[PDB]
Amino acid sequence: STGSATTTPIDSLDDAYITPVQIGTPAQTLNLDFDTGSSDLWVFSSETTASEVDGQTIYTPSKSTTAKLLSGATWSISYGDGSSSSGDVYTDTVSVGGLTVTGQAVESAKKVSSSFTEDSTIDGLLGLAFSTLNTVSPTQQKTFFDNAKASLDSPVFTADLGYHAPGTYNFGFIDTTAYTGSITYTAVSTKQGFWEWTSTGYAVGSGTFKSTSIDGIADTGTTLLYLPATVVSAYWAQVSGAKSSSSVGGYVFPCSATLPSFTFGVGSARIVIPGDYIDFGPISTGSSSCFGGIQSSAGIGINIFGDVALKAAFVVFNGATTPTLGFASK
Ligand SMILES: COc1ccc([C@H](N)c2nccn2C)cc1
Repeated sequence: STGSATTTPIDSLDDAYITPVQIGTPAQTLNLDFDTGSSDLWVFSSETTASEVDGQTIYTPSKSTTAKLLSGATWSISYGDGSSSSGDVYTDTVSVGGLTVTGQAVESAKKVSSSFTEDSTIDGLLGLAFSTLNTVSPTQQKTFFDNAKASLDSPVFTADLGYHAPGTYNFGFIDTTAYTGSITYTAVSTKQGFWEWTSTGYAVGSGTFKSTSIDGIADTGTTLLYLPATVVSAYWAQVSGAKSSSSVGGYVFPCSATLPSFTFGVGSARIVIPGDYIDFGPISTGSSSCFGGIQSSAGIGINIFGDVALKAAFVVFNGATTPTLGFASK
């Protein structure tokens, strides 16, 4: 089998992407944030504290003839940005772009933190990291991809995120019309539960490529590109007036600037992030200070190839017995 679903930016900055997902019988369609950096499929629901729901579409398990309480199971997750959610668990039928999984753990939120409440466009998350990170207790649950994998034509999914435009998540096949050139594959470590890989270096604008190993994760659920402070300083030094602001929480730059591109290495191949992808707009409405899309990972503890990087590529998440990651230009 295969599935194919369009993913759409939630706002004009590409702060995140939502993909429609059918849950239950009859189907309840929720718009979920597909997140290769976590491993829980959780939704706003009829159980979510009413004051914490503000415009989201909710899953109502009592209206699904295929929903079953997973008795005794609870979940609780805290994300790198400080947001969090928790609740109980149902199993139900879940379909993405025509690909159906029966018995999928659907984690129903009883509580969500303020950042989730305040984002009316995201009805929940669909985790696509390794199932060893799933938070359900006392019986850990499998991701949608892990449950689908044996049925898929090929044990893979692909992320093709758009810049200011819709893109695509495919399951079970590589669309050879969706990228240019060849796909370069690179090794993955699953030891931390992430799609963790090592970039071979970087360049800033038209500058010379610096060969250096950068270990990080491919994370569709993180907006920005977080890299070591040395790399990030070298980037922003090429932008007149750019500076790290402790009050704002990162690098800012004059909104009047034209940003240079940023290139990262995948083996001997190179992915170029255009400068415009690195502009996240005014720090507050009407400000002439703009927020940078490349930020330091110092204090996170891991480098993160988030949407800024991944949307410059066609990315293959290869879940074969030995997982790997592929990147192509597009
Ligand atoms: C301080 O300046 C900022 C802060 C945030 C954004 C943007 N709306 C966003 N939401 C989630 C992630 N990002 C980048 C843009 C400028």
